[PDB]
Amino acid sequence: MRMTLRQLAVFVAVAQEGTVTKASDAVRLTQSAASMALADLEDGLGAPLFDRLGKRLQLNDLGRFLLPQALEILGRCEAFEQAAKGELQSIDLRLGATLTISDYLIPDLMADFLQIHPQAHLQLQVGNTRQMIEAVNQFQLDLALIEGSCHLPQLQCIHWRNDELAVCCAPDHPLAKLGRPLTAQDFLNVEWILREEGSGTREVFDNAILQDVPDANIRLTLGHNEAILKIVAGGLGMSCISRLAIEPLIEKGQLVILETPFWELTRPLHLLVHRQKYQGPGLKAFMNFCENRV
Amino acid sequence: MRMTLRQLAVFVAVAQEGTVTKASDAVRLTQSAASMALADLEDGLGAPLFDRLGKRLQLNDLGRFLLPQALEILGRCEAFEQAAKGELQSIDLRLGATLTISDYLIPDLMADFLQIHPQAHLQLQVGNTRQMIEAVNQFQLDLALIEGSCHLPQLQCIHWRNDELAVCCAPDHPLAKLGRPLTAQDFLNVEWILREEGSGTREVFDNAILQDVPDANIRLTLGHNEAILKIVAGGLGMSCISRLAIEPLIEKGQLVILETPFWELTRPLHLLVHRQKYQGPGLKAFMNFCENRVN
Amino acid sequence: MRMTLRQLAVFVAVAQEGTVTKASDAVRLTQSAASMALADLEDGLGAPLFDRLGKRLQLNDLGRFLLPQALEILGRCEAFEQAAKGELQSIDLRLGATLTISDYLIPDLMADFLQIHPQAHLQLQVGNTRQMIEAVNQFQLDLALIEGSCHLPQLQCIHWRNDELAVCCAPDHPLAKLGRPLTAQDFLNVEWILREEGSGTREVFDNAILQDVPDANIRLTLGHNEAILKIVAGGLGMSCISRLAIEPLIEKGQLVILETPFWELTRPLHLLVHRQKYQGPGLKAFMNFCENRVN
Amino acid sequence: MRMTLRQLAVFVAVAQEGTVTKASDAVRLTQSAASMALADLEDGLGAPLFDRLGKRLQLNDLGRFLLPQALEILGRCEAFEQAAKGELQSIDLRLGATLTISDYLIPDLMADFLQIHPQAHLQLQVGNTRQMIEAVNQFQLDLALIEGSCHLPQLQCIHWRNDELAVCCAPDHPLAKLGRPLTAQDFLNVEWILREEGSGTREVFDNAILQDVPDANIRLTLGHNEAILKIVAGGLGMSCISRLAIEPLIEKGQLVILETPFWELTRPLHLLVHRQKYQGPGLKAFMNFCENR
Ligand SMILES: [Mg+2]
Ligand SMILES: [Mg+2]
Ligand SMILES: [Mg+2]
Ligand SMILES: [Mg+2]
Ligand code: NA
Ligand code: NA
Ligand code: NA
Repeated sequence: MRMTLRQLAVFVAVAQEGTVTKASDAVRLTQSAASMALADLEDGLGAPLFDRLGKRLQLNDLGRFLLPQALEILGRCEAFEQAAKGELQSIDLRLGATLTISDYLIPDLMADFLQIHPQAHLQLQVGNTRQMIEAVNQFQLDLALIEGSCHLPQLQCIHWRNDELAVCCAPDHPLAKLGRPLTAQDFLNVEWILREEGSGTREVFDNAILQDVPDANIRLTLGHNEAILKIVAGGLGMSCISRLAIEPLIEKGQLVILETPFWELTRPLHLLVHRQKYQGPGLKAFMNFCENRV
Repeated sequence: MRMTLRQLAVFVAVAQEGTVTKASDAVRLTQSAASMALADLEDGLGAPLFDRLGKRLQLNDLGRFLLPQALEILGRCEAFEQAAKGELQSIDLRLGATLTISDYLIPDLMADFLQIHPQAHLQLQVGNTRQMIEAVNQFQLDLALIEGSCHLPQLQCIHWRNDELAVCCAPDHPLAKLGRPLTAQDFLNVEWILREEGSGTREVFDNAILQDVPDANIRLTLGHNEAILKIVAGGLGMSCISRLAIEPLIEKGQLVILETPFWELTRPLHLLVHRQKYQGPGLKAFMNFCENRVN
Repeated sequence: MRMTLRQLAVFVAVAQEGTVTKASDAVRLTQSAASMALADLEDGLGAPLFDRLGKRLQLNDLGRFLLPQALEILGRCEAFEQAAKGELQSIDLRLGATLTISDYLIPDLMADFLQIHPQAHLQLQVGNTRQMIEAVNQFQLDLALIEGSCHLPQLQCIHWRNDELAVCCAPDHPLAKLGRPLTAQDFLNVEWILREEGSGTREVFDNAILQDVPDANIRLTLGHNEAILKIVAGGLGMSCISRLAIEPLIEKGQLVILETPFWELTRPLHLLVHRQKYQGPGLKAFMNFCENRVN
Repeated sequence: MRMTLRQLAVFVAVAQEGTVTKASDAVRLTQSAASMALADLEDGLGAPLFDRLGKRLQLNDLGRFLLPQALEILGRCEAFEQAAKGELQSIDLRLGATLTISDYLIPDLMADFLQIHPQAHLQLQVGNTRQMIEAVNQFQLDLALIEGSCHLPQLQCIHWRNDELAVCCAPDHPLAKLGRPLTAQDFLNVEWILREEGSGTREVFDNAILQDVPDANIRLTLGHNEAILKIVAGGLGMSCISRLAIEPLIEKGQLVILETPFWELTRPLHLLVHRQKYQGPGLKAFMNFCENR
């Protein structure tokens, strides 16, 4: 046996960060100490682990195959030291979250997780669903909390909770004061202010509300929940937004919700992990925590 | 067939004037060129558009049937030229904004802009300064409101306003309880909860504070302002973040600002456009609107 | 009026081809005549119509606003030329089509249309639904026949016809021998041979089947309908694919369809056009042929 | 981690041997080197892993609890090393192909490959030669089968096989019903239905046929081999297309290939890879499989 746990950690860090420089800071080694370690691993194994893309290092065919094995070896070693000293030692997680989850759930969730584990190391990256999927796919994230569809076969979609979107408008919109239940045909000429194409929130509108209003008027598309709601509340215009974002403004008399039972505005929120990623003590403790928010 | 606008103009002028000579004067042409134009049109259509009775030209049934088509074509060519010369475009902007700007300035700014121009088409993308520079450099955005450096010669970085950052901590942080004024040395072993490498907020910290705390304990790196403040108020460490984000928490007694006059925590905010990209009237209206915003 | 139909046609072709050289071939002008046509148009209008990305030309704010007007001016000229002669001068269509449509419907469609209008100029682009939507979005296509979902606001989708997909397998598959009708549970542990993630066929499996076998083994993902069907028939494994592609093999005895009434596998096919594109005589003639070809 | 695989190996050996001496030989290590390692391990855990009897070393309770964990870690490290040294990874390939290749060669090529390697993971992207070039240049693909021309030096181009394309027409076309050897001039006035520019099949009309036909009415341009042939059979014109595509129509009487010996019309099909991309056992398997057909 030539390889060392330090070398495996460098191999993992380079796969997570993309360069020896970024990887060296993540394992707390000088840059040439890290490059010596990676070179020793590759020379000992008799093959390179990364294709050299001029600048970035990207896992090659062998590196991809070996990466999950390295993560399991490192995770068991962490479990080893834990199982001796008798409790959760080091937590080091790279997390991702989509826009609505990060605005209205992540701050409380991470703060509460750090009250219980004051020593936990957590990185947070925010993006849309497909940016999260690709990050988990590249082993760049340990876990992502997503609000969009979940359909990649090598990734695992663990249902976390359901999120209710709603059609909202200004309190003085004519449809809010209508003396009869609403119909889909009442929204034919509404001006919609929606989330960007490709986001999970926009998915719901396109797959639930666009069917009935195929010529829906959509001039404003914003990748920001608050900007949408301030414009909707600033006069006419409607949006289909998570109740997580609307309800804080319903308290301030800025918005109302229209009853639209003819449209299914559910969506599932998911925890996204790689099916091959060994779940060491760190990750697993965080997943259960997220689940135990029953 | 290969007809021309000139031929349509002569066709219409003859329809309105009755003679080639007066038609040629209307459309600013020689009698020979106008006569030639009408003949080319009729030969292209393969049938006459006028009955010929001496020098006078009278529309025949075909002429009367095609005249409104010609008038519409000529009318829309004039609208085309006027719309271009007068730059009569509607507002149709693809905008970009960095995190702190998007969170605390974009909502009211865009809401107030849409009050004046409620029919404007706008798209907004949110990301990091580096992500915005690339978008603007690829001609994917008309304008970006960034909170970071911009050292690019092909891009034009216009100064918008200033953003004041501050060091904040939970009200009972040991450093918050000191009597004397603070010094940079007091911060050597602070646990820093910071924005990611590549953000402009992290640029302020790296530029000002790191010179005095070389091995600063970067306890956490989070790409979310509120997550940072929640964790700092919860009792873990400090952050260097915009006073726009801190203030509502100061008002609620969840964060305090530590005086650090030995550190310059002022940052410029910039309007970022591509020097080679045409600027329409909508972009110029939004840029002037941003410039005219209070501070 | 200094601008000409020739210049408008160049302006359109550049928007559709992306370079002057490719535009000059589309409008059958030399490179020089084409570049001079665009430059003079821009000079007269007092502003450029395209942003320059090197040799790439992409419409700028003013160009995007004026392009629909140019298309309408040229279409009305096509209509003028035909209304006087009685017959369709130019049919000149840039068409798009998704794979299943391109594999089993377009071939006999264009061949039959070209027998009715033997003078038409047709160009056929092929791709998945995301590309046809983008291609049409840029005005690079007059019309696309798509098999996926239609969600961009600036485009319009006319319901063309329906297409029924079906789970299929080799005749000797264990699930094809059972006597008791099948359940969603029988399909646990099946090896799936599916189309690529960004296709309308994979869209049906992802939203109509995947929610019942979430751990569904998806070992092979192929952007080719025939490759899938040959692999499925050559051993075990199944796919969910259009009956247009399966049924030649079902009647050959190389595949069978498993009845799956617990899954909705019907999906619409659409005609896709830009809402801002003027529908001239040629285009409107083709759209009518496709409508009058269902039943 | 302050613990090392070396420490684990020594912790296992003493458990299997019982004395530091024999445990040192079976790990191929000096006595001092091995005793130093066990000292560090018990240090960085907080407690000892053995009871001492002069120097008989039998597992105390802690050692018995952690030993099976040490054996599993060491076993996975050994498996990790044999997997790497022997390149025992599975097949996980991202493949590309041009249109004629995808339509007429890929279906039975991939199906037969999967009869040999049934658990292989394959992905297929279909697109013209220049998309595949860039895809392989961007590491978006492990291999591409291209019917076009190779240009780049940091790409490796490997001759796969030759492809003969021919000029095809409708059987009742006047030129076909003629009883005379055709000439390059008998084509001067005829309708040509070609594939898109910048494509493999296009190269052969623009490099071989466009040297002899002056008018050369490029009546159309379609990026679909079949649509071209359905049209050509409807009575409209001719095309210079791969014979792999034509012969299916010939068995049905819809197309006839014309005699045209004054035009070469041979074009090579190539395997395309990147010179700096590590080739695992899966890629070499598929590449050799292609070459042996
Ligand atoms: Mg935010
Ligand atoms: Mg100051
Ligand atoms: Mg001038
Ligand atoms: Mg049905
Ligand atoms: Na990497
Ligand atoms: Na700035
Ligand atoms: Na110009």
